[PDB]
Amino acid sequence: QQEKEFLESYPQNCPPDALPGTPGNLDSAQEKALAELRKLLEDAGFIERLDDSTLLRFLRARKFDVQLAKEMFENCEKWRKDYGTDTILQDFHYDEKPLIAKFYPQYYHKTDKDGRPVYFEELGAVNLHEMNKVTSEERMLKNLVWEYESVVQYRLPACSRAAGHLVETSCTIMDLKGISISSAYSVMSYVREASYISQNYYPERMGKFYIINAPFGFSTAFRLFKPFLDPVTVSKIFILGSSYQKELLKQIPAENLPVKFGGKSEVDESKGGLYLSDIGPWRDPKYIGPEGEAPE
Ligand SMILES: O=C(NCc1ccc(N2CCCC2)cc1)c1ccc(F)cc1
Repeated sequence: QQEKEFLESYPQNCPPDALPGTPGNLDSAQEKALAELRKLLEDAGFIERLDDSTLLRFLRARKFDVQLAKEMFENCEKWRKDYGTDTILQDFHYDEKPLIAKFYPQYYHKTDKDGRPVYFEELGAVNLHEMNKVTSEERMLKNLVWEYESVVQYRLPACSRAAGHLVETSCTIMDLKGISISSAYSVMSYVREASYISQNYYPERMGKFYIINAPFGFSTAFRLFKPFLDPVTVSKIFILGSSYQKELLKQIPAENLPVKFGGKSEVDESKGGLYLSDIGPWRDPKYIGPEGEAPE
């Protein structure tokens, strides 16, 4: 069973100081929840994505409500049916990316100090007017599921191997330099769909969320509203302004942080520059496993 060979390719435990209910750090309750949830799903169909990390994430999202989680899994597998996201890496081909990378820079670059894939999103620079000249919202969404599936089947295992421990989550950094009320309305549609996909079909994959170059007001307002969000989803959220450099450098090494954000990592501009790169442990022989290297 080669599927089995794949979960032994990389470290299976989250670090011991990781949040509760994460692989390797389970109390008895959590263990029993997992065993008898896996039962319900295995009962009558469901033979893949029944691994511990997958299920413990769903549960961690529905606060351990085996019943509710059984459904998130069911709705997820139902969406995978329809969207065709198994085999999405085969079918979909985002050929327009070199044309439109500049009008919505999204790119993964290296790892954080805990091994997470770092995900840079310069939403502030967005230009949907130009972007729609060559592509659609539904394609943009497909691409995100492509980058997500690529995160799940390639980036995370190699990050696990390079970090010495399971890595389940990513470190997102959003540059709002250039954002406007105007831009915010034009991306509203897309961000709503992307979030729905993220939260309900990729539970617990957000490990850190940095907003940088946020307007001066916004950062202040969030510190007072903080009590509304869960205390856990506040340890991940960070909201910064003009001077973001070395607050980033506290969670990402200067060797892994791109130069434009203060670090010293750099990419060869002749081969498409930062916006078209995909450097990381998942492109490193030391850490690519029995799954092969990821597509492009
Ligand atoms: O980072 C993840 N979720 C958090 C997130 C979701 C959406 C967005 N935006 C989309 C448009 C605006 C910002 C930013 C972060 C994640 C989700 C699934 C994965 F497999 C890996 C990582």
